[PDB]
Amino acid sequence: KIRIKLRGFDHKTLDASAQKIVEAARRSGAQVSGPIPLPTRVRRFTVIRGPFKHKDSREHFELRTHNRLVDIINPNRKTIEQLMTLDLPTGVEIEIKT
Amino acid sequence: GKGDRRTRRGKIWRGTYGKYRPRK
Amino acid sequence: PRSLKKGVFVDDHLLEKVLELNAKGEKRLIKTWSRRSTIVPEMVGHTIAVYNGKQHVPVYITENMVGHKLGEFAPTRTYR
Amino acid sequence: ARRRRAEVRQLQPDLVYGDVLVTAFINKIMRDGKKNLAARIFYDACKIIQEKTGQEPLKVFKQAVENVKPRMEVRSRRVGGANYQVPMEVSPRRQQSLALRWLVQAANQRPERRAAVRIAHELMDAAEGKGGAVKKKEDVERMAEANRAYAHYRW
Amino acid sequence: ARKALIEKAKRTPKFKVRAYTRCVRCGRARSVYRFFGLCRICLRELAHKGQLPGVRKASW
Amino acid sequence: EQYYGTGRRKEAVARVFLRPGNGKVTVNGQDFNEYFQGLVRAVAALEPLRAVDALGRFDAYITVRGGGKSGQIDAIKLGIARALVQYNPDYRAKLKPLGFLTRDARVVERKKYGKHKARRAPQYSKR
Amino acid sequence: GNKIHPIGFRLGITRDWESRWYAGKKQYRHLLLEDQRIRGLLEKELYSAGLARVDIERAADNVAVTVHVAKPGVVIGRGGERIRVLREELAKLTGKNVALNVQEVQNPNLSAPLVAQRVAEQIERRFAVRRAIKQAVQRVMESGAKGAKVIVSGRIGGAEQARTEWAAQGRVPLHTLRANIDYGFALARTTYGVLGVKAYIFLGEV
Amino acid sequence: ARIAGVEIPRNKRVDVALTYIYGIGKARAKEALEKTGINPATRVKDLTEAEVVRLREYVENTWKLEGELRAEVAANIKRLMDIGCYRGLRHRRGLPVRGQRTRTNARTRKGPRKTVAGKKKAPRK
RNA sequence: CCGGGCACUCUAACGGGACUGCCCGCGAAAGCGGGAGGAAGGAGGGGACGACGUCUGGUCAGCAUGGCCCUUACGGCCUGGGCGACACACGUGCUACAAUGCCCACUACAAAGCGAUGCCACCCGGCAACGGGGAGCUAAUCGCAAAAAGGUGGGCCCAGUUCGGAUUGGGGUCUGCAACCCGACCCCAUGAAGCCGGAAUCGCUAGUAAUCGCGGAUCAGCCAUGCCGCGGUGAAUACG
Ligand SMILES: [K+]
Ligand SMILES: [K+]
Ligand SMILES: [K+]
Ligand SMILES: [Mg+2]
Ligand SMILES: [Mg+2]
Ligand SMILES: [Mg+2]
Ligand SMILES: [Mg+2]
Ligand SMILES: [Mg+2]
Ligand SMILES: [Mg+2]
Ligand SMILES: [Mg+2]
Ligand SMILES: [Mg+2]
Ligand SMILES: [Mg+2]
Ligand SMILES: [Mg+2]
Ligand SMILES: [Mg+2]
Ligand SMILES: [Mg+2]
Ligand SMILES: [Mg+2]
Ligand SMILES: [Mg+2]
Ligand SMILES: [Mg+2]
Ligand SMILES: [Mg+2]
Ligand SMILES: [Mg+2]
Ligand SMILES: [Mg+2]
Ligand SMILES: [Mg+2]
Ligand SMILES: [Mg+2]
Ligand SMILES: [Mg+2]
Ligand SMILES: [Mg+2]
Ligand SMILES: [Mg+2]
Ligand SMILES: [Mg+2]
Ligand SMILES: [Mg+2]
Ligand SMILES: [Mg+2]
Ligand SMILES: [Mg+2]
Ligand SMILES: [Zn+2]
Repeated sequence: KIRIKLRGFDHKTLDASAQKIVEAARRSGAQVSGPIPLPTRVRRFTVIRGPFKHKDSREHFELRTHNRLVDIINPNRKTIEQLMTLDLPTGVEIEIKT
Repeated sequence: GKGDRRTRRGKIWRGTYGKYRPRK
Repeated sequence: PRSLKKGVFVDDHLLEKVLELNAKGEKRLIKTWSRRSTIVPEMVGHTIAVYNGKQHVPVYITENMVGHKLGEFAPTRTYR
Repeated sequence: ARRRRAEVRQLQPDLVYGDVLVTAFINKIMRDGKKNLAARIFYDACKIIQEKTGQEPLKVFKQAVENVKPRMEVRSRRVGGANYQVPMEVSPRRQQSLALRWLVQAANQRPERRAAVRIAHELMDAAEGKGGAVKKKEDVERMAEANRAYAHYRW
Repeated sequence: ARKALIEKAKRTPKFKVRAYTRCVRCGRARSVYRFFGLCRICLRELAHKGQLPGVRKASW
Repeated sequence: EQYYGTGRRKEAVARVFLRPGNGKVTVNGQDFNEYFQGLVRAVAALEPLRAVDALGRFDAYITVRGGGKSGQIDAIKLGIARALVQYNPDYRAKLKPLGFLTRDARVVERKKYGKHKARRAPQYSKR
Repeated sequence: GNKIHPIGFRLGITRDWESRWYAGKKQYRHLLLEDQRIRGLLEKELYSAGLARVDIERAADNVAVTVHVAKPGVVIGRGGERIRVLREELAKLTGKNVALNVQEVQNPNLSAPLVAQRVAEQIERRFAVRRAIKQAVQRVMESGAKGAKVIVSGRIGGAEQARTEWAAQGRVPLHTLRANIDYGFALARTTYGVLGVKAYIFLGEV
Repeated sequence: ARIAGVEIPRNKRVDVALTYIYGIGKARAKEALEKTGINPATRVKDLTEAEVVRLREYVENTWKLEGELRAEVAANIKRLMDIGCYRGLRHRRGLPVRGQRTRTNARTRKGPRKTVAGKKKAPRK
């Protein structure tokens, strides 16, 4: 019962990086609950394009926070070896909950 | 109408609650 | 349809300056900038010079004009 | 339509008569997108043309329409500075368009409070030959032709 | 945006209802976002540069 | 046994299951006519059957979510004809001519800036 | 007054961010004011080095701060005498035990910001504008490249009436995403006001 | 029936007909009828001498209505007008008293428009 | 809800698919007009993208900047006032003038978003705004949240009306150091113009217009009927 959520801005890293944790267990743990998607929380920013006036232009910006699950049922004691300090991502965050 | 504080629509439109539009 | 709640606001600048004039009979005039303050009984029979934003307007406070606020008697703008 | 020649969109047949000419009239009766509300008015009126008449509504409908189709009208034009009302025929597509519109317009001009009644009552007076829908029509025609002196301006 | 007014940072308002965001990058005090501490202008600029992680050009 | 089809419209999905029987239809539990109370529309959703003269040979268990009751009515219209095809592929030949097999792509067009709502533009005064 | 930023227009594609790191609505702004302040000092300092880019990565109180330079020499300093000062001067501003690489730019003539700075300098040096531009494009267009372009703002040669000189070679298809055009702006302070140099270098394709 | 001060509502549901009384609105109408048990839906013509009387009683005693209100309201306006009170000044000058703009539309309080001359260029638009 | 299953729906990564490829007619080609097969057919819808340049266009009050100018002040602090004034005129809007409508009941179907010192279920006091107490959320897991138009039932019967809710008395709740000038929000009483708008003039060609409601940024609160998005229902017409 290892719940590890994966939240980031890059759906490629937070994705590859996410499939890093998946194999570092498929060699020492339950078939795992596989990598679960989980809706993305988009944040939009809308601003008048130029300074002073011209209120009818505006440009649209969004901050896409992607998410993941993974989740390794069966608290395998041999998995924490491959899943201890064998990471590589740079813009990813990880939450661990048992 | 959407402008009568004391109607169902009045409340909704003005996005409030009260006697004329209770919170469930 | 006015309001405020439970605690009737008044600035102690002149409060502890209006009652302080009572523990000595009375006085004459009081220069104030706080029109935010609610007129209460211990003022009845006084003369509070409120500020427009330009000058101080004498304001003989009376019985009825209690619940009101000092500013209500110091007209801000000037018109035709 | 500066480029091609615009294709007349095809409507969905009636759910109670499998008629397109009905859906058409129903759309004209329609207000702010509320079709359900519209539809009712129609059928409810069809039921009223049912009671007050042994004839089926669908038939009363068709006839009501048919009588209000104008076959001539006057469109304007600029010549020498003055304006002339040139009488010209009226294509099938337009005849229909003006009919259904005129009915509904004449209908809602009626005195009876209930909608479905007015549509029913106008529809009846229509097939009968009377009614303001037909008056509007006969008028467009009186207008046209009554300028035959300008007909030599074939559109 | 006179320096004397970029004192906002005070946090010594005497009455907290006097506090007011104010862009950290241009001193802007009129269209300052919370999530960035940047005004609508500054936000547009750095966003284009790519100095705001994740922040991409939204389209749909 | 039973046959499946999906069906989506104006952003609303429908789960369709067709089983031989009278002609009863369970939409989200409630009987069809219960769910689609007085909506002159509804009636259409079962059109795929009238097409191949079925109806009186099938029962239908339908689920539906997202959108509005009229969008769903069209979604139901798809599943019914999509399942009805899996059941018997020879049925496509009669459904296509009336295209019940097509997915209506018309969807709420996005709102643009500067415009009051996509296309509807603001009103300019004495230019 | 049109045309979007070539970088901002190509972030998700041919061009990555200059700051990679996730944060929450509570720290994002902070990890920005700072993350920005990092670029503030490094820019004023590592000027002569000719710093093209200043990537910055983060983690649990960690920092990358890879500084890209043409002449890494001035960076590091005598044996290591400087890359130490400016790391202790760095971590002083932000107590985060910050790393600090020093990458080297292979051919600074394909580094739009540099090319811009170059032209910018020459302008403060009372040089002839049109020349620098023509040269710049050449230097860049010669160091390989499938296209290049430079634009100096206005008030050319202190001329009362501002103008806009540019000239370019090869391709600079600003409309195609699948391109990769390093863009670089460089200001140019003077005795008669500012000038703005802009540089484009069409490198790759797909 | 004649409830409050010579008020003669009729041929209409009592609840709504009651409304024709000065100080009586949709709310109080609903009240009085209930706290007197009288189907609101009964036309006034169809009330009862009994019901009517009960109604007349409650209303005229449970509240300050008609002419008495008017005099009272006018009294208050008059009141806060005798003070150097700002609101009072607005009443005197005949302008809105609840902090509304007067640069444009403040008609309902000002009445009809008393148009005048002005400039032409500098698009007053 | 349990068990436990991923098949569906969905979530979100990655791919498949459309090419005038196939069929007939025209053509010299390019490419037309039709047909089949297909979810989709000839840029399938909608975005981001706006050339050399033109208005000596806009912005020195976002910022940057050359040159003038002030320096016990044209710099700085504060309390208070003013940006909210009102004989008038215009732009953009909101709410309407009603029966295809307005109320009150009861019931059904959305999407996007937002939520630490914040969404706030539930319970209790109060007509209510709101107040107490208090579960859950660190958020596909809890909350905002009722979608509304719709449907079923009942009332109103054509009246300035059960239309419309301006204005004005009252009595209150909140935020906030503080609501006189100058805040929303309840509740009672008021219940104004308005019967569809002259000359003129605006938008929109399809999930568009029209109509209904929902969210967010900014933000203590709010004067948002603004703005940027969201999804329900869903037309008319285009000869030319
Ligand atoms: K309406
Ligand atoms: K110019
Ligand atoms: K009025
Ligand atoms: Mg009303
Ligand atoms: Mg207080
Ligand atoms: Mg309807
Ligand atoms: Mg400054
Ligand atoms: Mg504030
Ligand atoms: Mg601010
Ligand atoms: Mg819409
Ligand atoms: Mg470009
Ligand atoms: Mg009354
Ligand atoms: Mg005012
Ligand atoms: Mg060919
Ligand atoms: Mg293009
Ligand atoms: Mg000029
Ligand atoms: Mg101009
Ligand atoms: Mg200019
Ligand atoms: Mg203003
Ligand atoms: Mg409107
Ligand atoms: Mg109507
Ligand atoms: Mg309660
Ligand atoms: Mg209670
Ligand atoms: Mg105030
Ligand atoms: Mg009327
Ligand atoms: Mg068009
Ligand atoms: Mg809103
Ligand atoms: Mg707000
Ligand atoms: Mg206001
Ligand atoms: Mg609002
Ligand atoms: Zn800023």
